Amino acid sequence: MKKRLAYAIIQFLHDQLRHGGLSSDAQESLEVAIQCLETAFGVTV
Amino acid sequence: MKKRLAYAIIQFLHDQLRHGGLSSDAQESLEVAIQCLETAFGVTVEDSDLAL
Ligand SMILES: [Cl-]
Repeated sequence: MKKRLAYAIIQFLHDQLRHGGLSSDAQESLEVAIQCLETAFGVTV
Repeated sequence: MKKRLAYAIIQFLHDQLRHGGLSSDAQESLEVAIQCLETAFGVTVEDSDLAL
């Protein structure tokens, strides 16, 4: 498992929610993706 | 998010699903995360019929 790269991506995606200015529909899917990724890689932000 | 980066990210995740040594639970979560990112960022890698 490439844990550090996955963790970097998880941090980046969290930031997209807070500073990324995405659309509502993209935000809904992204929120789900982040929850799933934290389970997949065993690391949270 | 830049489309090029989104694509690279999803490709990395697909590779982790096949080679990351994740638990069964983690693999399922990863498969769903892929669906979600494809929808969120408007690019496809795995293209599952399951993606909503
Ligand atoms: Cl496959």
